[PDB]
Amino acid sequence: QETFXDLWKLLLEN
Amino acid sequence: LPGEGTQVHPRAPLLQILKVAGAQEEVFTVKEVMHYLGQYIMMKQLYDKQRQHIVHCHDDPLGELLEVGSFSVKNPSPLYEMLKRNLVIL
Repeated sequence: QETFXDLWKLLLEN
Repeated sequence: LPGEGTQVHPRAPLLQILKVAGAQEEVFTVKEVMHYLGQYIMMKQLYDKQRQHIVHCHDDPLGELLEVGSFSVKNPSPLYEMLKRNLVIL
């Protein structure tokens, strides 16, 4: 149920 | 791809996508490029509405740069490969 915005922020910061 | 801090200049097709997402600069860090790419995908609602780690970029200028019809945020290699083709390191 995770949103795109949360998923991309995880990618961005990783 | 360069690390944190290193400055890059996007080639015109990528710069245009970033400008759509609200970018006003011409020189970026890679993280800033990723910020505006996420903004673009979000604003244009290219993510799959039910499985939101999937991005459907076919029939969009972003897909012409990525060279794929869809990708997974959890399998970001097509994104990184696109950035290597479309960022000039300063």
